[PDB]
Amino acid sequence: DVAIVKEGWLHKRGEYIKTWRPRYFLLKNDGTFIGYKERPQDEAPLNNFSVAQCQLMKTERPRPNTFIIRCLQWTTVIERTFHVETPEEREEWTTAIQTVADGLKKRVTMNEFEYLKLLGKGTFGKVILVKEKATGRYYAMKILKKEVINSRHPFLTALKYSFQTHDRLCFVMEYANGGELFFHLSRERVFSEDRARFYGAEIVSALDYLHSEKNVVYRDLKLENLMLDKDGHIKITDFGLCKEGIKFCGTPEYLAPEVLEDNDYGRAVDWWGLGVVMYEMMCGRLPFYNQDHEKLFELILMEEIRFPRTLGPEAKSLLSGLLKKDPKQRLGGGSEDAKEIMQHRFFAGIVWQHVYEKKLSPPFKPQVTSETDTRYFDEEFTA
Ligand SMILES: CCC(=O)Nc1ccc2[nH]c(=O)n(C3CCN(Cc4ccc(-c5ncc(C(=O)NC)cc5-c5ccccc5)cc4)CC3)c2c1
Repeated sequence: DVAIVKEGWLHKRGEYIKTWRPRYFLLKNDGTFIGYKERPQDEAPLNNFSVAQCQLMKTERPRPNTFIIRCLQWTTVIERTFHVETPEEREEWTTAIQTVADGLKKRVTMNEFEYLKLLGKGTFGKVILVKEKATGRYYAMKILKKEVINSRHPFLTALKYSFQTHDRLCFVMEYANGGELFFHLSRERVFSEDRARFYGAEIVSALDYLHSEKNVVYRDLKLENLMLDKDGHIKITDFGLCKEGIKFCGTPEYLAPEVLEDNDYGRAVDWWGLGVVMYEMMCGRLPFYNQDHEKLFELILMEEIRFPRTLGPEAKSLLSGLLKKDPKQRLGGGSEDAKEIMQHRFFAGIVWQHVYEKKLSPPFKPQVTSETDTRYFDEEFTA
């Protein structure tokens, strides 16, 4: 039943380097809209690429004959921006896309929270750190412009409340109080292989759930998006917002090659991210770094990952598999997805059900007495 509805060449604005690039796109009747560097030869679809419930806008800026697909995916507004040669072409694409979307169709208030800190500002909203007044618990509140618009896992930040104001949509997410992983790593310089295995196993369990139950690629796996809860278990965060980049969106050192290249991508992107995070945990340094962005892009796309003489053979095997440039050769990039990593000898002896059930005790216990303990927000202790 799944068929191609429309296909052809488009100019897509790049997601991280914001330049125009020719990509061959397939629109299919299951909602997927996916672009390739070349016309493909041709498996559960990924929501990332779905046009279901998206809004189509035609614009003449920055460039004439542009059209934008804007979607709310979980709690983040994403935009994909396209150009074609003629307005007649644009009309053909937008009506095809809109027809596909259509065919898919078939009290807490702000007064309850104390504002603490601005965490982030984006094009369509902001994210603030808040404390619920009645419990003293900490939350990240995503506050999105209404016009432009929770299955629990132990290691994902839970969406706790959602509500709207007259012109905003608010998403209230649990905020781990066990400290940022970048803070713990920099304090300790480097983690043992055992400690990295513990955190890596929890991330794998969370990514397996996202890929296989929710059919979504996280795409943002980086050390900055990892926190510890009060007991020392991992929380992958959902605090992001789309930004217009700085004159390039954000920072490149964590991005998978195929994402950097605005190529087709899939679940393998998250295994690259797992490799970047685990490489830094066990080596104490990012895998690729250079002040020059041109040099950094070429490092990520072309330079062979090097390892310290410190690293064991199991860890080198894991990291070199996770950091393969070609996602088709990358560990976890085959149809078994996460099971390829769960079965790797680096994780030998890990009982994966005990990972999910938190039966393995964290190697490091953050210095807090409860979920309301402010230690990792106290300026004095954060240095
Ligand atoms: C430089 C500044 C900028 O604008 N960057 C940019 C540009 C284009 C983008 N396109 C694009 O998808 N993302 C983002 C990439 C990272 N995802 C990040 C992302 C991806 C998926 C989820 C997510 N999904 C569904 C569920 C669920 O339970 N379903 C029932 C749960 C989660 C979840 C994941 C972890 C923790 C908690 C919740 C959450 C966050 C969000 C989208 C883009 C980012």
